[PDB]
Amino acid sequence: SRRYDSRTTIFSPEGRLYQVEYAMEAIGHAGTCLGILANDGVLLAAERRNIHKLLDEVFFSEKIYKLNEDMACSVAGITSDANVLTNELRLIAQRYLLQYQEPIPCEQLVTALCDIKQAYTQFGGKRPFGVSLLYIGWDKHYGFQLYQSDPSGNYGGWKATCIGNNSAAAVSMLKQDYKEGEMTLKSALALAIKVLNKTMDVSKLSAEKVEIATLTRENGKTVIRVLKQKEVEQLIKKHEEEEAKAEREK
Amino acid sequence: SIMSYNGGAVMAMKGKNCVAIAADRRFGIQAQMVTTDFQKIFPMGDRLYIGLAGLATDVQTVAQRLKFRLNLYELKEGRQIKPYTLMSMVANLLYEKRFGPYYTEPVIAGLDPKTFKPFICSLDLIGCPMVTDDFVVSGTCAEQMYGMCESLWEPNMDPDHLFETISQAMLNAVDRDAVSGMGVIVHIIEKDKITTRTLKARMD
Amino acid sequence: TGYDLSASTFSPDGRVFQVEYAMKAVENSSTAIGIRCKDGVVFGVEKLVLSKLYEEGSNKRLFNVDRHVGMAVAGLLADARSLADIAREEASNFRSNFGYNIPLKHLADRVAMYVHAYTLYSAVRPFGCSFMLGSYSVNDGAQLYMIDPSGVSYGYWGCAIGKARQAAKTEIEKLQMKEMTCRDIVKEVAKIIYIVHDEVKDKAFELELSWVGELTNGRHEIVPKDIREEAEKYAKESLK
Amino acid sequence: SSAGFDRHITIFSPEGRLYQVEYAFKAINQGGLTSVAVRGKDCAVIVTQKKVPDKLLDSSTVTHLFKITENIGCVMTGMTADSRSQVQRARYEAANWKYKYGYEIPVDMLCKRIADISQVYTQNAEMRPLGCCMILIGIDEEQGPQVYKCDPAGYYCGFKATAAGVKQTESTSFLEKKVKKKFDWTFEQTVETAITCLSTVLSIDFKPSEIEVGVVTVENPKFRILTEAEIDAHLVALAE
Amino acid sequence: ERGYSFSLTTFSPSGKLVQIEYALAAVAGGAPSVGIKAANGVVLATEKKQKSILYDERSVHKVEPITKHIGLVYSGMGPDYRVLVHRARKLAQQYYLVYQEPIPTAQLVQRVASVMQEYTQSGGVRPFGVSLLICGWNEGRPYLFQSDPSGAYFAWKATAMGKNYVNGKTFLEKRYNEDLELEDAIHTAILTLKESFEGQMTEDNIEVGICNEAGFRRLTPTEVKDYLAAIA
Amino acid sequence: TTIAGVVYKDGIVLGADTRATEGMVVADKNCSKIHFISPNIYCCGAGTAADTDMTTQLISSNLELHSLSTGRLPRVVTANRMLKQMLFRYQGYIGAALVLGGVDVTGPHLYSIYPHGSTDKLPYVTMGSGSLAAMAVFEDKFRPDMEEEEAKNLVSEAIAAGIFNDLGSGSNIDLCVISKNKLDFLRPYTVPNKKGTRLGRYRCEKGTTAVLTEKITPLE
Amino acid sequence: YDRGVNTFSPEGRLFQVEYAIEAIKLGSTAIGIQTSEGVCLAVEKRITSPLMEPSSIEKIVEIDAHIGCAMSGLIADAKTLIDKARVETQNHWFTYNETMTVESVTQAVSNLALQFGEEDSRPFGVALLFGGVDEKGPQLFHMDPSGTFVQCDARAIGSASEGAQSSLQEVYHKSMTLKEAIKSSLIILKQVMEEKLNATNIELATVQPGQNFHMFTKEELEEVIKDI
Amino acid sequence: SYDRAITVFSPDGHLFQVEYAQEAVKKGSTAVGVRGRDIVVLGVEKKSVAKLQDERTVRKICALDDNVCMAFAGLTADARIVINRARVECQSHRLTVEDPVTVEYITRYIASLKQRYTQSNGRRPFGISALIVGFDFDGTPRLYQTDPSGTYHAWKANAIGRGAKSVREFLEKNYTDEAIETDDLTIKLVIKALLEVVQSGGKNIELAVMRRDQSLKILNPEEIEKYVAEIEKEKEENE
Repeated sequence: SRRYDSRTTIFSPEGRLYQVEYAMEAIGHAGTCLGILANDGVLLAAERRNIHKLLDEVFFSEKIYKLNEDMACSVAGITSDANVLTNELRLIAQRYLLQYQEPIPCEQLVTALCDIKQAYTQFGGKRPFGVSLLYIGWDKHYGFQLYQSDPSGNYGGWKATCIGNNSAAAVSMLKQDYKEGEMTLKSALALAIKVLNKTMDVSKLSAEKVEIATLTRENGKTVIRVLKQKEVEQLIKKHEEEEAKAEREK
Repeated sequence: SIMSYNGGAVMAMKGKNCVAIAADRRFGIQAQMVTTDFQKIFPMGDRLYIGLAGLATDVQTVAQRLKFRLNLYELKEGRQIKPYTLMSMVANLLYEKRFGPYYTEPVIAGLDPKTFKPFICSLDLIGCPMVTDDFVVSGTCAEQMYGMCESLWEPNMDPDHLFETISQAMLNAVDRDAVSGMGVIVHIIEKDKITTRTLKARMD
Repeated sequence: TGYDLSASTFSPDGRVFQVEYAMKAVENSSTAIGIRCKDGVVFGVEKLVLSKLYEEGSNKRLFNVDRHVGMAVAGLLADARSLADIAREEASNFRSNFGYNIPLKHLADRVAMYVHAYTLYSAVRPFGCSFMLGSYSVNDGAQLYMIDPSGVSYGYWGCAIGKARQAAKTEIEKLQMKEMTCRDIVKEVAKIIYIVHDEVKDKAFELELSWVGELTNGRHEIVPKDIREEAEKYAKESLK
Repeated sequence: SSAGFDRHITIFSPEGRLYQVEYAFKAINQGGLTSVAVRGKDCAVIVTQKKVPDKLLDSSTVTHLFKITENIGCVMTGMTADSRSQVQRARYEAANWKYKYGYEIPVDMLCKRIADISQVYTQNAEMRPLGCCMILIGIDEEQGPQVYKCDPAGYYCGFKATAAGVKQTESTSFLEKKVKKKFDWTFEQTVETAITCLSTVLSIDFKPSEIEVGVVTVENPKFRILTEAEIDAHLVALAE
Repeated sequence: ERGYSFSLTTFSPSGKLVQIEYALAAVAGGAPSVGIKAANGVVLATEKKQKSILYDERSVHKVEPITKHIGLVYSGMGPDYRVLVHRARKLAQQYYLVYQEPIPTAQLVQRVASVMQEYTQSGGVRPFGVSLLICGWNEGRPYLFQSDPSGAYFAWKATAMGKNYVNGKTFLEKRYNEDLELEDAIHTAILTLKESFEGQMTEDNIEVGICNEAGFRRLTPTEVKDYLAAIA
Repeated sequence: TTIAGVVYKDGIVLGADTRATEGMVVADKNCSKIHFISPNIYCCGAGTAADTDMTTQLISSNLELHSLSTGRLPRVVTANRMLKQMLFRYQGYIGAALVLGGVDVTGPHLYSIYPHGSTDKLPYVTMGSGSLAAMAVFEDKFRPDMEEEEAKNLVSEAIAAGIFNDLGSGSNIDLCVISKNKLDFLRPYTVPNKKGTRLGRYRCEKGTTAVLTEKITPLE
Repeated sequence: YDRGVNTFSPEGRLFQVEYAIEAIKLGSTAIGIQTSEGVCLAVEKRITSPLMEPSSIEKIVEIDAHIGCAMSGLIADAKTLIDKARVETQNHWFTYNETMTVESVTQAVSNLALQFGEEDSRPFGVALLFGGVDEKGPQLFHMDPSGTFVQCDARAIGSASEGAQSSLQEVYHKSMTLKEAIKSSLIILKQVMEEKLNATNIELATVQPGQNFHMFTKEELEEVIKDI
Repeated sequence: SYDRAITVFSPDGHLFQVEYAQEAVKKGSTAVGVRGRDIVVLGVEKKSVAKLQDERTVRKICALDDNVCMAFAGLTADARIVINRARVECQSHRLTVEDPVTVEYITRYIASLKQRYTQSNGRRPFGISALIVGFDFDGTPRLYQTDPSGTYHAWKANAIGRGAKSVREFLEKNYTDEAIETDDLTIKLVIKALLEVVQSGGKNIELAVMRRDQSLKILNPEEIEKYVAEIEKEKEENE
């Protein structure tokens, strides 16, 4: 009965965590997201993995999961593994609100999910949650935030994040087009349009294959704008006119 | 009575195309008042309220418990909740404490989310629903509010006569009552907007 | 290789090698036979002296489970004691619940399910036992059952468990069952056990005989073997 | 195409198979035994032979026909312990049905519960999957007789005239050549076809002492096991 | 049951789940099916070949109702299929206990996908080799949901699963459009099932259930034998 | 509350009265004690309302589950067995005075359930607070194997006499008829009572009440 | 080649417990000596760095007011045993008004020296020297990972126990005195240690019927060392 | 649960997972810490920040009480768990006994948890090594370190992380009493030790101090720049 144990917890003679890295290299495939934390608002970007023509798109929602009133998350990795994680995460935020009757601060939410992941990285040898995922949100203490979960339980507050293996060069592009917080809510969207136009090798960015959702700050509302397709289309047309204007320098 | 520990009265009245719910403001221990700003009518989404009467512990507990389950439902399903669904949820939540019962009498008044159809119902302390067409009441001064609404109600009511009818009903049924008084808050809602008025009740 | 390890695994041709290896474990034991007559069941176990090794009265393989049921075990001994204790417990439950004597079919079926249930998994091993179960009742007659290491439990007139298994039933079948009272069958089993299993590897042996039927009025006990001493006076006359 | 441990436990291979249950489909084959069921107009017939090579062995305790309930009979193949344990599980759920639901269990629902339990033994990888094949027969009101079969893999089904065990590629070939050609179905058309199909597969033409015949009919819905004399009557009744 | 509590489903050095990929291959080796949503109802259609001419077609049922308004078919192994069918049955009645209203199909697929994914991770058990095709008429718009052994799910206008699912899929991409009726849905469904099946397709080789906004309906071999005039 | 049941020559006629009293005050003028169980079996409740409601919804869910698992029509004896086992398992704490009726393959079957778990098969039962008056009317004017309109008139007469006697009875009268094929279910069977039109229009005016603090919240 | 943890040997012993007896060997040395005047005891601290504060490393811990101890090698597993032994002696004085004698202490320890298992995990890796003065006079007691508990008159443990036991058998007899045994121990210490013996290397722990509690602060050790 | 023994002894007398989980500490960030006589100081090197993001979440130095301070190496998640449990434990001690929690108590708690953690059924050992700096009653500066075995072990200066042998060798040839004379000099001594460690550009040099009657002050990286500048000035003054 013990010669069938795969041992997904024990340290290898190399010096790393064997099963953890292989979860990370499971992250690296099938996905590419990012968001732009720049002032009054914050955004998310997402890539259609199943862009086949015979879907319904009747969910009113894709990769995003509006998990509270003021937080959603972009996902990458195994899907229903994350659907279980979204259910538990949402339930944690709602039991917090039950406990205090005040909305949930985004970092103790992130530490709650990260300690859930660490608890299945640490004892027993169970299959680890092979899901990295993003965070957008709002609080009473900092305004607008972004966070990057890892299968290990490690997190980090970023200002423009990275998940997918296709987007490491995107982070290089983010640094080569680094700004100091100027959220005209069109420059950051044009920047993200430029990034996903370059990084995916999908030629000329059909808007059905992408997804952008934002979160703006209203006094009593805190609306989350999972925006429609036409403004994305004219954003792409705006950006390709700006690329033609940019290559008038040659 | 444990029901007569803090007083309380909630009235809901169905109009023509709109619905009006009202309650009293007084909070205190049995003969001693404390404050005049105790909340008994809670918002559960848009154009749909709930009223709670009885012991204030179970009022706030069931309101927070219901808000918990309500937000979990509205996040698992992107749509907003139908009133029959809310009625069944409150019935199930109260019936989970069949032998550990809460001391409350919830009153639900809200509109249809698809049409402009009104809806009223009330429940008992164990989860007995009751849908009617005219009015439901809950609290200590039941018989007063029964007399008022069976005296003053008409079937097809413009919101002005609806407001004045529920106003006169609440004022007179509260003024005969002892332990429940100290102001009236009135929520009069419709398809377009939500109006909240407070009446000049006797502060005695 | 790999498929003889667990008690849960199958073979490329479809059998469990664990059960086979446990079956031929009981093959190394001495010899335990049993036979019924028309008003009783006679047991008998060949026990061997090496030189000293004990006292005439330890570890007797003829157990006694209920008031009218006893065991005639052969094989791994400690497992046979554990199985006798389980059978004792089951007859206790039946006597405590339904208020009358356990039918031998039900006792055998409960024991067979326990043996089969210990064969199903990898946490436990199969038993290394093969034993006999005899009975008598005024409304049921004589019943003789038999439980293998796998858990297949059905009935016989005569049987044999041990090394000499065919050569012990070669002359069981030369008996008859309608025409015999058990008092003949006592010296019959006695003379045949002295006949079989020659002096070759082991030198001294010793006989036990359990004995149930109508003559015991429904009781089960060991014979007064010293009384009538019926083996030896014909057994020394059985060498020619 | 094997990968990992797919030869040992119930996991998925590279070709999409699992090997334990398809080793268990020849776990029936070490029984060395053949079973035939027949369902016609308002009767339903089981036939299965015995194999008793011993003269010391009984005939009563060798019956594979197991009366499950007063309107349900069955027959078993495969290894014996799995069959008997499956029988007690079936009886326990039938009595559970009668306690919860009041009326008599339909033979379809019983096979559904047995199939689901066989899946549970198949579903987890750390419990052994019970290599026995189970045939059910039963009477239903407003439908007449029924014949059902439960597999080790957990797929129950039910059909007109069915056979499983050792030699049933040939038996199902004979029953394709026999029930598709417009035969009417009397009580003796069924009995004649049942004994003669096994008599043409094995080609023995034997005594009335080897086959057991379990019958049920809508004139007496009780399950019924035949006596040797009327078995002899049917046997010389097919002797033209 | 023994306390081992480890899961056999672990990540590859490449980062794959080899048992889930094998389960998907086990689904791909199963019986074909096709299911099409066409503006008013959803049509489900399977391919049910008996092994001999002895077998009866009134005992096993592929199209299986879950509520009075929700159909459910598969492409894989029946012995796992009925288990998770029964689980979905028991699951829908707790929802109807709580809310006293028929459960929506999205909520079914949430809970069934959660159960199946949970079952993929928990200890020492193999994943199900079953790909479902769930549908139902909830709140006017009908739906069509496919799941997979990985616990994921989707939403299709029309799809297929089983043998030569890519060939039937490429026929679906060419055949289907936005707007049809139930009859034209059955027409293209039997066309794409007759694309991949054997030559002799009768009233019993196939098994077809439909859906209405008036409710779920499971058709008979009578109307199936009606439709095999002017076949496909 | 006065419910009744009867078995005519083919099926079952059930009745009800829809006055839900709470103590001494009329709390409802239109309620529904005839509950759904199955397409062929219905049920009536009495005594504690929410206990009957939750119990009958649980048993209706379980029997819908069982019927969809089996693939055929439910049996009444199964409903009876589940109900008596549950109510005995609660030791008579749950008060649920039930009348159970349905048509099986065997035909019409009427059961009354007393809240400890004691059940009886009867051709006609009455349960509730005013059941005694309806049982009087039944024992006066019952004959075996009645026809349909005879049974409907009889049950209407019985519950009507219970309403003109009993104090916790009195509203509009519910009926339900179950056959092998035809299920009917009617909201007002016979409305015995009217109400006098108001004699003074006591209508208030637009502004007759002092208002202290307003709020407006627009919507979409 | 991983076998199950609870396997005997083909020879007969056990694997894991044998590996614990191997695991003792890497530990630091300790010497206790029974004398009729009282029990004396010594140990080596094995100081590694000057950054490493000297007085924090514990080797003699205090079981009771009259029961001493010394540990070896693995420290932390030993600390758990020390804690629980103290708890159980306190349960004995509480429920008995009296002093749990040192043998009963060590029986209470070696009842679960070997309870390592997977249900109801590894064997412990420390050898313990127990001293103290009960009613049977002075006592010196030596146990092991295997639970094989024995009385020793003057036991030496750990990494240099071969030459320590030999050269201890050279000097020992029955009628020794206290301070003679103290210097006779630390001679063996500065023959078996690796650094120069000074004020910070070793520490003593002596308990007497007269000197009632084990009391040993620093710098009497200086007066003892300079008498070499 | 998970009835297995993860950590088995070696054939030659080792624990594979305790000695080997020190490698994860050995392949983590470097961090030093000294005690002066009145002011305590610690800080981490090798933050290895990508120079362009937030930095308030990657803070490797935290506190459990107003009296006690943290540091660690190895992987960060196990440190997060141990710090959460340590906060709970120190506050629960404040629940009972009305003192501020002694540092020796919290180090014994952490090491005890770590050892009963290595002992238990199938729990993976913590691949961290903490530094627990605090100054309890009567102003006594003390600092202890942990180990994956669970051995609290009081030091006067630190040697963990990457290349800790080099750092302790610099502290070896730098054990001057006069280095612990001035508080500023002790801070500069930490800066010079961390300068005798990695690039030490003055970016990943995250340091926080406590003057034992105040709370922790995280320093703004301009004072540290002037500290490095005057250290370079003294290095030029050596010639």
